[PDB]
Amino acid sequence: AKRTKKVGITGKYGVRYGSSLRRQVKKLEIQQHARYDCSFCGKKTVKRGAAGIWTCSCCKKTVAGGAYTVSTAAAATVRSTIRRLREMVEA
Amino acid sequence: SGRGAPLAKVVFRDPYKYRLREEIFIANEGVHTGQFIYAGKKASLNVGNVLPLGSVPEGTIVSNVEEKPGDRGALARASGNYVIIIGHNPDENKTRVRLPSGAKKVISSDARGVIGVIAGGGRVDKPLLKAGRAFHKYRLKRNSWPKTRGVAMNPVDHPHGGGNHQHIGKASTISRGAVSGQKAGLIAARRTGLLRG
Amino acid sequence: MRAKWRKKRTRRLKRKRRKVRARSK
Amino acid sequence: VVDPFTRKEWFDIKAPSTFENRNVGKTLVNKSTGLKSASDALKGRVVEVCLADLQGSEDHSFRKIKLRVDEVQGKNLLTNFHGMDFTTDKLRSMVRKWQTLIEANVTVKTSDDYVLRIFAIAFTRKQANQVKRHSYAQSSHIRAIRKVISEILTKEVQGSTLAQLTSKLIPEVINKEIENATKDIFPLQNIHVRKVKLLKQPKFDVGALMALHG
Amino acid sequence: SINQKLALVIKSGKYTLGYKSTVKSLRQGKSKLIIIAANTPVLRKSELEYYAMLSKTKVYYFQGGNNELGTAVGKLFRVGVVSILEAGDSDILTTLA
Amino acid sequence: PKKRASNGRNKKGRGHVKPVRCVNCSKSIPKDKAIKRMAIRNIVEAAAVRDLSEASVYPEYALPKTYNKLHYCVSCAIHARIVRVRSREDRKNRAPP
Amino acid sequence: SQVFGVARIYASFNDTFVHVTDLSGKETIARVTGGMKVKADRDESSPYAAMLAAQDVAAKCKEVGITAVHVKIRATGGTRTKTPGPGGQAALRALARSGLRIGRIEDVTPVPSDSTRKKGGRRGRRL
RNA sequence: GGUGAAAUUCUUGGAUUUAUUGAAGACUAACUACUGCGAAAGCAUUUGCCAAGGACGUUUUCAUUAAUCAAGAACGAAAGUUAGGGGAUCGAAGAUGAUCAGAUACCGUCGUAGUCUUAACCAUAAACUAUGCCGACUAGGGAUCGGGUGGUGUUUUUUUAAUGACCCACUCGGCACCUUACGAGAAAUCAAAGUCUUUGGGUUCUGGGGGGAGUAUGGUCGCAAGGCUGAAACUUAAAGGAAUUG
Ligand SMILES: [Mg+2]
Ligand SMILES: [Mg+2]
Ligand SMILES: [Mg+2]
Ligand SMILES: [Mg+2]
Ligand SMILES: [Mg+2]
Ligand SMILES: [Mg+2]
Ligand SMILES: [Mg+2]
Ligand SMILES: [Mg+2]
Ligand SMILES: [Mg+2]
Ligand SMILES: [Mg+2]
Ligand SMILES: [Mg+2]
Ligand SMILES: [Mg+2]
Ligand SMILES: [Mg+2]
Ligand SMILES: [Mg+2]
Ligand SMILES: [Mg+2]
Ligand SMILES: [Mg+2]
Ligand SMILES: [Mg+2]
Ligand SMILES: [Mg+2]
Ligand SMILES: [Mg+2]
Ligand SMILES: [Mg+2]
Ligand SMILES: [Mg+2]
Ligand SMILES: [Mg+2]
Ligand SMILES: [Mg+2]
Ligand SMILES: [Mg+2]
Ligand SMILES: [Mg+2]
Ligand SMILES: [Mg+2]
Ligand SMILES: [Mg+2]
Ligand SMILES: [Mg+2]
Ligand SMILES: [Mg+2]
Ligand SMILES: [Mg+2]
Ligand SMILES: [Mg+2]
Ligand SMILES: [Mg+2]
Ligand SMILES: [Mg+2]
Ligand SMILES: [Mg+2]
Ligand SMILES: [Mg+2]
Ligand SMILES: [Mg+2]
Ligand SMILES: [Mg+2]
Ligand SMILES: [Mg+2]
Ligand SMILES: [Mg+2]
Ligand SMILES: [Mg+2]
Ligand SMILES: [Zn+2]
Ligand SMILES: [Zn+2]
Repeated sequence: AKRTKKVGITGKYGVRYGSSLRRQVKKLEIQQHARYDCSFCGKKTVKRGAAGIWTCSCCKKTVAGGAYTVSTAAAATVRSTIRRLREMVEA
Repeated sequence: SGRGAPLAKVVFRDPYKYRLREEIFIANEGVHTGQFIYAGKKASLNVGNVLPLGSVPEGTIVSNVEEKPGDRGALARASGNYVIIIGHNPDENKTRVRLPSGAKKVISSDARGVIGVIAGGGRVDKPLLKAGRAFHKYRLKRNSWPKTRGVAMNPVDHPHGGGNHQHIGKASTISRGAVSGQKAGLIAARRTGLLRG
Repeated sequence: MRAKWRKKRTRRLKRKRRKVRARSK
Repeated sequence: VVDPFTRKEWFDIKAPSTFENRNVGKTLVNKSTGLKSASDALKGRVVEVCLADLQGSEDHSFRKIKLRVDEVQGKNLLTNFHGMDFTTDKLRSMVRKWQTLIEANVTVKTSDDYVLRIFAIAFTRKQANQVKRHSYAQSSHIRAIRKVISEILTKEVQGSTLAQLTSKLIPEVINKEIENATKDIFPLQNIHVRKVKLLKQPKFDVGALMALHG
Repeated sequence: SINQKLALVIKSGKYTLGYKSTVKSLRQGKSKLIIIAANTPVLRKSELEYYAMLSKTKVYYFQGGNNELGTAVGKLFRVGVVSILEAGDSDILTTLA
Repeated sequence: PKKRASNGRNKKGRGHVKPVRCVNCSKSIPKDKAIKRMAIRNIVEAAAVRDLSEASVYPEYALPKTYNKLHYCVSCAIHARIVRVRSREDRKNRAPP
Repeated sequence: SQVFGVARIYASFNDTFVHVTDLSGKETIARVTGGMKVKADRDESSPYAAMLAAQDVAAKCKEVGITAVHVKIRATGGTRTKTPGPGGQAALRALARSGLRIGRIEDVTPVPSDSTRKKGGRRGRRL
């Protein structure tokens, strides 16, 4: 069966700390426990180590990345902006 | 331990002797174990690379950047922080930069920085949920937790101490030219109360 | 009696009825 | 209170050889005083001039051209190409209603390493025997018309040096060559290279400049 | 077309996929053309590139990664490399650049 | 009662058009409803040209027009000379002058 | 044989600007604006103010050696008016009948391929 | 600077203006129309990939598989909600300068949220053609978008071709328009709002005087704001629609 309506992983916390805070960490606990696809071997085997340390199971490359997900929106953009700039010193 | 960002152990061959000197960097978001890192004036513009500021175009996003040249990294080292380069002055080469706090600043164009953004961004977006979570936070940092409000002490212990109610008593914004024992509260504050910005 | 505002008032002053029937528990 | 003009000096400007009328006018700069190198206060400036003045004829009475001050050989300013544009009247007069505008651009690099963006304009025209009032394109013709235009615009740069491009622009040669590529797709009237913008320049090579002095 | 010149190949012809089969496909010289995914490592790429020069077998690099090439040949698994043995009635052998 | 068959103004077959801003008023108005008029004029008023005729170098210099397209909201357009109230039967006419 | 500067007027409402410069633009020569020839605080835009402005402008243009001028008239533009102020005509005419040689005029008022929101609210500036 | 006119503000540390550059985020001008597309909400810079769609064509194919629909579902402008990004501009609140008898309004300068965006909600607008969908039929006329057909037809002149563009003629389909009613209507008007007291082609939803009231209550959805469903006591002789004359 569906075990619960909404609490999901934050069932461990039970009734404590206030629902909105619980909802705030549920979001990041799903992100940080997720299996991310590997940018090198193409396998869904990247899982967080400590915060910011993402490492693939088999191919064992480790990527420095977000604290709770593997690529923050800010760093994705930064990679854009530098490319746009690099593509110009290249010209 | 005690640092939000992760560290990159990076190895270089020694130019003047046959050995390896390994360097301990702060990891920028995107660099991976086995990546090649390039360091120096002519090094190319990709995340991971350390370049002098005058050699990066206006708009570049960099971290662990020196205040003086050769200091090996002062500005923008904590998780998710970076500095934008805003401009140059090749006469007595200087480079203007905006810091994490929004301060602009000019530094010697030979000051080195590393392309990209410090990894671990977003750390402070998760409610700590529990005293203990923050117990172990300062466990690995320093004996600064927990904090008892001065208003809950006796007047022997704190400018805020004492009284038959818990209250500060004089104003809580303290002159900058105060003295040790008197600077508790909002030192040299210039406004106060809830912001509109 | 602009309807838009005879109706803002109708809500302003009906959540008030809701929020006061819960005091009476 | 000091009349800052008496501390200022005149320098006459000579244009590139690629233009008929080379001596244009004069400009102004404070004189070279202690550590003040008016030479450096001069180079880097830019001025735009109607092609009517560079080539005398008024059939390019639209088409301003910018020119920038490189090395100065003493009191004469030898300048180099910087960019051309259609005056806004000429531009705003071609965009008559009841007809389709077509535009395209492509950023190319020249024989001498010059990266730059070049803009083409074109308006569908009615065929002579037409009775309907509007003569619109059809978006597939527009895509097709767009495709061929970028190919010739790209082919002419890098199939020409920058100075050669000046040589091949004043005659409006590529307008015909674009007219000779889109004729089979749709009529078109006001074909023009509307703008040219210089995005980057290579190392100085003062030799190229002095090739444009006589 | 562009990508489905591989849909031709699986029907009208013979192929093999995976690395250690496309060295057996290549030491035996009996491979007419191989396709390499984008994310297969560089050391791997230069090994298949060297077998290319020795077998006079020319090589194509692919837009997607090994996850994408698998679905490109209608397989449901990743595939870093694929070897074409017969076009047979395909369109791919001649028509490439 | 419905005053115009165009409802407000001239949009049949889409549902939503997009807003422009009156040049005098700044008010939002759908493009199909705005009141449009071209200010095609020379950069010189009445006279002032043959007071400039011999003032100019360049024997052969044409006269550049200054182009600008103007959009009015309904209220401004009425309050200026731009449009005027018309009779009932006169509102069906699309003759400009 | 004659020499050249460039005009650059700004025909705003509430004011009109007339100041000429090297064909470069960098080094300029005397600015004089419509609010220097009036002090009523309002009619700085007026045509009369523009005439006295150009007349005091061209005199300084003679004192240094500007034979002639190309002109670049300009409304406020941006997202604001695109239609040039009333003291634009007056200053330009007050410049030919003032004795400088001219030719090659353009409207350089800035217009967007358009973009960025306009001031006023969607109900417009209602009075 | 701004305005009817002012003032708030900025400015000899040079503002405004100029010229040379640079960044950031939103927008997609002119072309842009009684033109296109989409179930509707809505969609306008280039290109690339990804699936999709109507119309047209058809001596292809299955053969009644279909119309409309309680229950149940998808989508659903703007604002609003929660979290991250983003935050140039405009700007509910707010702050201010005016105006004013007052003026926390209109006007002026700021300006928070918001405006953009990802991940979740919300489910409503004069969400309008205030006109359900399917089918059939009944007037006159000229344009236009798509696709097709026809011609020793104009240019493409590449020699003539052949395409594209155009021209003329047909046609299917679509956005609309003009005239007119022969019919309709309280009228404004209507080519459907016609083919109705000469009243029946099929079907779904909704209304039954005005208030009270989209209130109370129950249920349900929502984090909330709120949405969906929804009375009664009570009160009233008119409210209302279209047009006419002043
Ligand atoms: Mg405490
Ligand atoms: Mg105590
Ligand atoms: Mg004490
Ligand atoms: Mg004290
Ligand atoms: Mg106390
Ligand atoms: Mg207390
Ligand atoms: Mg207290
Ligand atoms: Mg094997
Ligand atoms: Mg009315
Ligand atoms: Mg439609
Ligand atoms: Mg709508
Ligand atoms: Mg215009
Ligand atoms: Mg003023
Ligand atoms: Mg009024
Ligand atoms: Mg200045
Ligand atoms: Mg942008
Ligand atoms: Mg269209
Ligand atoms: Mg556009
Ligand atoms: Mg239902
Ligand atoms: Mg919405
Ligand atoms: Mg919304
Ligand atoms: Mg936010
Ligand atoms: Mg903002
Ligand atoms: Mg503002
Ligand atoms: Mg207010
Ligand atoms: Mg206001
Ligand atoms: Mg929001
Ligand atoms: Mg819903
Ligand atoms: Mg409704
Ligand atoms: Mg309705
Ligand atoms: Mg009906
Ligand atoms: Mg029907
Ligand atoms: Mg008919
Ligand atoms: Mg047709
Ligand atoms: Mg035909
Ligand atoms: Mg034919
Ligand atoms: Mg009733
Ligand atoms: Mg209820
Ligand atoms: Mg009575
Ligand atoms: Mg009535
Ligand atoms: Zn891996
Ligand atoms: Zn208006």
